[PDB]
Amino acid sequence: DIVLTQSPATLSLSPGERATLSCRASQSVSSNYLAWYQQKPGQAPRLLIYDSSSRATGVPARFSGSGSGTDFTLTISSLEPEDFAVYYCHQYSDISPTFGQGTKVE
Amino acid sequence: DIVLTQSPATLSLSPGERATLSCRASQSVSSNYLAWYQQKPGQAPRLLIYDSSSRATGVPARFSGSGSGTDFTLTISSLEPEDFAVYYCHQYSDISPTFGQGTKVE
Amino acid sequence: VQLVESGGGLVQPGGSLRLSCAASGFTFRNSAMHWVRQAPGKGLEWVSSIWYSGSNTYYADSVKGRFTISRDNSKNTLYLQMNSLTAEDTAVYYCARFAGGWGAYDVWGQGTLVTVSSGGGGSDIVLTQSPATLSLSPGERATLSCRASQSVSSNYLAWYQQKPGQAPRLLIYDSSSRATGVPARFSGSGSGTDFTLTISSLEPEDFAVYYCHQYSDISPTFGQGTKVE
Amino acid sequence: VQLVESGGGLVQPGGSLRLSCAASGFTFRNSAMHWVRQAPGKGLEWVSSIWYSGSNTYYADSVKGRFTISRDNSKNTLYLQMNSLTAEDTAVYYCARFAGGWGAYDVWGQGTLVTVSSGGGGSDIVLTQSPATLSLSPGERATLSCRASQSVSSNYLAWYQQKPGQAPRLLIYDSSSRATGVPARFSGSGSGTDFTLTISSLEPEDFAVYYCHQYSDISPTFGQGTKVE
Amino acid sequence: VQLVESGGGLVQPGGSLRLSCAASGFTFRNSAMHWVRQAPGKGLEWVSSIWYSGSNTYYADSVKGRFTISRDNSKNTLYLQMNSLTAEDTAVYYCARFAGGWGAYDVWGQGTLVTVSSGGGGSDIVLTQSPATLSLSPGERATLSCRASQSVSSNYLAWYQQKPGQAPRLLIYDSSSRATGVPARFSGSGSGTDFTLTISSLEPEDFAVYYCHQYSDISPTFGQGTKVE
Amino acid sequence: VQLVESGGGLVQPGGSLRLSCAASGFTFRNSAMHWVRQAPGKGLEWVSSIWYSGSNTYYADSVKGRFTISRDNSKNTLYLQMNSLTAEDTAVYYCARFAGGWGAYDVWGQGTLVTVSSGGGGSDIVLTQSPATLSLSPGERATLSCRASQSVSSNYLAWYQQKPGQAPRLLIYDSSSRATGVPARFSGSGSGTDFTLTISSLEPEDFAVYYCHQYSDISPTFGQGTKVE
Amino acid sequence: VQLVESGGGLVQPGGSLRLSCAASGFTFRNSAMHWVRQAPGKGLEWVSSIWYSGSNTYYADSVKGRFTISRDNSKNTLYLQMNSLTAEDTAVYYCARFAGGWGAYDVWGQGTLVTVSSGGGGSDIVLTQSPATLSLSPGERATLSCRASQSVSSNYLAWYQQKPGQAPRLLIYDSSSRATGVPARFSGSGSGTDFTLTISSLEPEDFAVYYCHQYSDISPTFGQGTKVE
Amino acid sequence: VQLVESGGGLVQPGGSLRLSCAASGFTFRNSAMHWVRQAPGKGLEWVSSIWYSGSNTYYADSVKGRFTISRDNSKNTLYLQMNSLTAEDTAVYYCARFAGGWGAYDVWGQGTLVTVSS
Amino acid sequence: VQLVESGGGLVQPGGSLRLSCAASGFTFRNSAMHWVRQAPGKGLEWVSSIWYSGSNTYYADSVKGRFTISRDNSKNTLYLQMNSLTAEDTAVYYCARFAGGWGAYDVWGQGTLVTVSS
Repeated sequence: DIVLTQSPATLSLSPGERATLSCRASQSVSSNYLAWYQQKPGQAPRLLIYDSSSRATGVPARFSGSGSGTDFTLTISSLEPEDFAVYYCHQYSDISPTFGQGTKVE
Repeated sequence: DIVLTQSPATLSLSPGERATLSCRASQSVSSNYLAWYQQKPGQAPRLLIYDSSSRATGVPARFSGSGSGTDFTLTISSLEPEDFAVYYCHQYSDISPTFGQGTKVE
Repeated sequence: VQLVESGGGLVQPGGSLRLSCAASGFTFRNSAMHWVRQAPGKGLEWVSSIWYSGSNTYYADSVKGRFTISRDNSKNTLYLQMNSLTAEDTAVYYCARFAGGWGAYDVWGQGTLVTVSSGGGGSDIVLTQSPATLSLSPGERATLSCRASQSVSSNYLAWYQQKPGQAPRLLIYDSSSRATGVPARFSGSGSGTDFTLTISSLEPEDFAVYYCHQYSDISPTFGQGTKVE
Repeated sequence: VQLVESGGGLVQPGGSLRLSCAASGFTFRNSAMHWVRQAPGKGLEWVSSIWYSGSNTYYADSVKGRFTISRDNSKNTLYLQMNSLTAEDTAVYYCARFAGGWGAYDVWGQGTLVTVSSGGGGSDIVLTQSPATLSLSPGERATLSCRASQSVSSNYLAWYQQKPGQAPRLLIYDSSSRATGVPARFSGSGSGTDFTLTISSLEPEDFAVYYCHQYSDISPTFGQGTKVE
Repeated sequence: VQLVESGGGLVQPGGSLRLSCAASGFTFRNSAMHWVRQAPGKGLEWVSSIWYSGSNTYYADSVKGRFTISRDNSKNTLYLQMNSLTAEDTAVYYCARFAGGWGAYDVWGQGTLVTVSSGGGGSDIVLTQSPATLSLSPGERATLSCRASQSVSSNYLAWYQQKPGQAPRLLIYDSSSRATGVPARFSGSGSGTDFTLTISSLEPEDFAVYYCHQYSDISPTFGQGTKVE
Repeated sequence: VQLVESGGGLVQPGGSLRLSCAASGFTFRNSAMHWVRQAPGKGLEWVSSIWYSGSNTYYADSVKGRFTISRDNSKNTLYLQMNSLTAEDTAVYYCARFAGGWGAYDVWGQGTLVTVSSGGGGSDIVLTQSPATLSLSPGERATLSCRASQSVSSNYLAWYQQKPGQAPRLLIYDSSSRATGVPARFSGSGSGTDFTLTISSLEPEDFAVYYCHQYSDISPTFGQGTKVE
Repeated sequence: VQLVESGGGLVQPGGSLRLSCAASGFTFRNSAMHWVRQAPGKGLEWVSSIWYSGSNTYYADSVKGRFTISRDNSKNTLYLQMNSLTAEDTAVYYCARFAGGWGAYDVWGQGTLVTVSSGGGGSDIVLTQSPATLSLSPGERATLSCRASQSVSSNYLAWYQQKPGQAPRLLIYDSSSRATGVPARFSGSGSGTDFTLTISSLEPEDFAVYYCHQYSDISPTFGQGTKVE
Repeated sequence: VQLVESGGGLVQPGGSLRLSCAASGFTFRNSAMHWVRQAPGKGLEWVSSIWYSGSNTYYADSVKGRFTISRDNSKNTLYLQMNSLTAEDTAVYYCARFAGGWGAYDVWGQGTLVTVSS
Repeated sequence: VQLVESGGGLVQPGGSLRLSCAASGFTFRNSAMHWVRQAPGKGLEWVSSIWYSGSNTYYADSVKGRFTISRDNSKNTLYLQMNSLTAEDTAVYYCARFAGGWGAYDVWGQGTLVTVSS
């Protein structure tokens, strides 16, 4: 059962700075089937990245995903005020989907 | 040296009938380590039954093995057209593996 | 009067092999020598020919450009160099002396089996469709069967429609999922090794060949098709 | 959502050809792309597969070692390099997007015909044997027919006997000449387009497959055989 | 005596292609060589001719200014350079030796398929109007039907009236909205796949051709028209 | 609110032509503009589309790679560049403003005729075969008729047999001479404008499509064929 | 529970026969009893039914007025009296107990063959016309064939024209004699077993059905007609 | 392309509740549909999944034997029947379309709060 | 889980031949591997067997002193060196994985024909 560990748990940053988020899996993620979601308070999760590096339709270019195997990264090049939220990673390589515990960017 | 004797040498049957095949060993087969194989013309043998009574994964339930000691039986409850082939019994209880001479179901 | 053949065996696709045929009892250096092959359960098929110096060597379209026939008359030996081998080259290959009006193929080698394969002792999942043909009228029901030699994991089985001169069109996938834009009169069912495609009420646009297709492993296979007339 | 195929045509055996398939309407870089072919009057046959660059390309035994599948994701283009072509490669080749559990082959190219041939507008001499099977008893007469699509010049037609696991044996050549060591109960007749092999009184050693063979031109052909049971 | 063809295949509109025809078994340098083509399901059609040095080369009207016939007598080869290809050029192309009073086209190549296509479908929304013709008197009612192969989203379906020698004129849009200035006797209705245009009381100026038109996607399609005469 | 069209006319195959459309009475730079064409006697067909600054432009499959749509908003002008013109492009072309859910094609240009032709005719000898289809049993006689619009000088008329997927095969030339290898059951006759092919006793291999062919001038013509089934 | 049938046999047209069915093992006097027949190589057809006293006996329309169903409950026997028999009554007749919602036809008699024939057959000369249909235009040639199973002595063969709703009209007799008032564009030919009717150039009044007719013996026969449309 | 959720609310321990998800804008009958939940202040957690006829329905270990996922393709509706509810089942429940390699959870319901308390 | 066989063909009496079997899909290093042959029209007959390093390789009496079984675990390959060949050695030769109590010969090579004739 693949455990996803996100770090850091909290990131305190200013607008204009870059946020580098890490998701590390206990096992290799087959086909790089790893996704990133953004969730704001009181709202449903929002797809940002899928297949490790593919940006979903409508997602601004400042979001970018990379990595493979067990080490994945979500990068937000220039934080906007609307980017401060919680970010979850998600592996869908097997029949037991698992999520990271989230990284709060504040 | 354990001699395996299959009988009858030939079985002429119609689809839907049951085929009862016999393998008789000259000595007791330790641990009932006896296997049955199906071979169609021009193809490699295919495992049907092992450990006298264990039906291999993917083998239809109409095949069943029974017996112990020196008297073993392979039963095909309802013959399908794809079941007409040669069937071999095989003992692997010692260091000198031996096969029956086969029973052709036609 | 003898031809002693040697060589052959089991080889991977794209590999190379050389067959030899040693003659005795006749004036080999002057004889027209051919290679003939026979696929398993098939008829005889001519492969190549070589003759005197001053004549052309000939090849069948099946092997021309990949095979090379040659001879060493000082050793009374015929050769066949087989390069870039493919599964369709699997056959028993015979050397034979050609006597034309004086005996046709009057002397044959005993033949050697060449099998070109990369697979193991297991077989691919074989799909058998039935019936081969259905003659129906507009408005009637069409029931088509696809049976697999082994269980199709996850029921990854698809159905396609193909009209003459056109590419296949996806009808059903995942055994029961009707593709977007496919009329509801098409429906698939079944699991494991027994699958069915049903056309509830045939329309005149439904008369075509229908194929089933399993994609549950790395070796995709198709049924041989049912023609609905 | 479209695949625009191009390439193909008529080429010599041993030649080379490249097929292309240009995609639009989907994220080509993420999709698994396959090639599928269809021989004239035959069913669908999988050829090759390619996926992301962390996976392995796959080939059928028919083409492995001669064909190369590739992709240029910057141009949304799929390629099939076809080298060392043989007449067995003659087929309509389709590019197709593979969606697995989300649509199987849900998008197909229109297909391009690849014909691998060195011949002209004329056909080889076709031999048709009849009947396909004869069930008889020892002592009875067997009458076998060989009909040619064109007249066989000089009556250069031969008959062979083949028993299971053995090389063919010459029985008759020049339509009526009995080979050395052949019993008188074997006899051939006919001319032009109608030939017959007669076994006057069958013995148990005569039960085998019998082939006719015309050698009146540079393209030798065989009948498909008559089995005597 | 044979003609060995090569070339052809699948190309996009406006593309270019060159066919070849290698001859053997006759004095090619003195022969009149033609190209003949045959579209799928259609008949034979002459294309081009070339003969001795000192004669004229000829082309069919449709290919003049696009195709070029040529020959290389040193290599016994005939050529056809095909430029500005469109869908009407899709055909099997044959080279043939012209013998005139001694055999007409007595030798043919096996033919190579040329397909000019930018895509493979086909999956547009097909509009089918009914009936094709309506013979009515002034004062009667005309009920015209337009059936779509798939659901017309948002009921984006328009009706146009066209008189001979004039541009079409918008009557109805959004299935039921009368354009400004259109008399109240015209009225559109329907939804999904079934749409009707009704002219309640025909005036003499109402006799014309009427087209339906779906604009619910990026591939606009028209019906083939209903003539109210 | 009007669209003023200009351009068109008569050109030869392979030629080029540019159409124009000047708009007035509306904010042209915000409107989507289409081209629609109508071949002589046929219905309306969409050609191309263009829209705002981020121009996502669309083409019908037949014109892709040959036509280019563009616009000059400073001049309120729509263009259609037409290259690689063939006879299938002969049509009246309309520019039209696309209003979508607020009017579909609510404004049309008056249309300009574009004719692609390399010559008036077309003054060839027309061969008419009868009947188009013959359903006959083996052993029966097939009598095929070929009538010419003008007298065929020297009786330079030939007959060909074509089987599915094969090149045509010469049967008769000079109206009544059998080609070498053609059985005696085929026979041609006639002169002037009336020619017949007769197959006295139909064999199973005789069922095919038969074409007549006149080679009495520099414009060779064929019949459209008779299918013997 | 059993039904024992008896009767049947071979009878001449217009004759009479009675069938009987003796029941045992159930309360016959209460059961509804039916007769069902099956023509050679055809399907099942209900004939008649009988039930309790106070109910109607029922018949099929083909037999109403000719057949009489009855029963004698004192002998547990069902009867069918068949009068005015014709070759269409030839069938195997079954008695059956009708159980409705409790078993439909749950008990059947074994069936008895009733054959009604006058001694055929036969020696009649069979005329086969070909093709069944000819689609032609005015001015074209119509060639019609009539083949006889045996030689027609004295060439006593005639041709008739029949238009819808009208009596046949004599065109040709004695194989080649054109009747008085028949236009010269009609001509007959042939002898023995092979005859032909030729309409040299069709007129709009020549489109009709044409029959051949042999009168060379005491059993005159007609062909089944060729429709020229 | 949307998923309309309904249901939820405040229930007692041991109670039952049914959630609904009505889809539009895509071929729902062919889609793999999942339920995902998120306890207050905690992270996302997969609950259950359902796909085409002939595939296996799946459940998280924490709901196996208590929850039942189902679909009515004629109504384009996804359901979650929640029985034997406990305070640990308190969460916002989302339906989501699973696109796998073509977009993972690319469409989400807006979520409905289920609170289990006495 | 498969065994890819190669080699074989037509040789003269007294000749030599080496057969190969390449394994994949299991830990070949731990499996016991056997060769089995089948003369034309006859039954299956065990030829040789090999196991872990330190265990005994075994041969049928008819091939003892002529055949040599070996393995290269680094290449996941099984070999059979066939020397002093005679007409009786004519047979289809199969490599097979021996699973004992867990499946006997549960994986077979496709077989290669060896014909010894002059």
